[PDB]
Amino acid sequence: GMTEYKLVVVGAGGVGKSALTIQLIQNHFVDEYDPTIEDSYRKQVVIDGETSLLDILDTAGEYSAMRDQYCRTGEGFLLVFAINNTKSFEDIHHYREQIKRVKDSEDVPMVLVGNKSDLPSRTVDTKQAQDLARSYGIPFIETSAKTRQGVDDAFYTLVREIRKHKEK
Ligand SMILES: Nc1nc2c(ncn2[C@@H]2O[C@H](COP(=O)(O)OP(=O)(O)O)[C@@H](O)[C@H]2O)c(=O)[nH]1
Ligand SMILES: *SCCCNC(=O)c1cnn(-c2ccc(OC)cc2)c1C(F)(F)F
Ligand SMILES: [Mg+2]
Repeated sequence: GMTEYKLVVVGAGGVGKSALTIQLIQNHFVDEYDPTIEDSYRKQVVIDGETSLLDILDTAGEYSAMRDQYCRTGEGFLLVFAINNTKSFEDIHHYREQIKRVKDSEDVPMVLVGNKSDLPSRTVDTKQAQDLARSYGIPFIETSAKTRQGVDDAFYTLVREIRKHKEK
């Protein structure tokens, strides 16, 4: 059989939300994608042997109508920052707090994603990010949309978090 999952990719503009999404759906790094495009994209993958239809909202900086739909009904959220942009890391909590204010339950599947791991000019270190993730009770995954490192882990881990929540 199959299962469908509604995922929402959030975070500051310029962190690589579109690049991560396009790696997952098209299997390559697209380095120029209009920063203002906010849209949903469907992709079928196989996760732990199960056909999984992912319905992914890639959010822009600006806020489209779909955004409220997917905030309301979204089953899991990728909180994305870039490891070379401290401001994007500091923005994470605003997004997490808003998701929590919208939802009824406090147990909302989320993964913290630190993107652009290929760049040498790091300003947020993995210890800082793991400490934030631990304070939220969620996984931290380091990614490079450019090389694909960690990208599949980030999305598949989020699906696994959703599955755990659905079992309750
Ligand atoms: N080096 C590197 N550049 C990236 C990575 N992900 C995104 N970019 C670049 O970062 C900028 C913003 O990416 P984009 O996908 O448009 O971010 P969004 O605004 O979060 O959707 C673009 O210039 C991308 O080429 C990455 O993992 N590594
Ligand atoms: S699914 C819920 C998320 C959708 N996006 C927002 O709600 C949003 C848009 N802008 N912000 C935001 C950014 C920075 C800030 O302080 C510097 C406050 C708000 C958000 C929010 F973070 F609230 F989610
Ligand atoms: Mg984008």
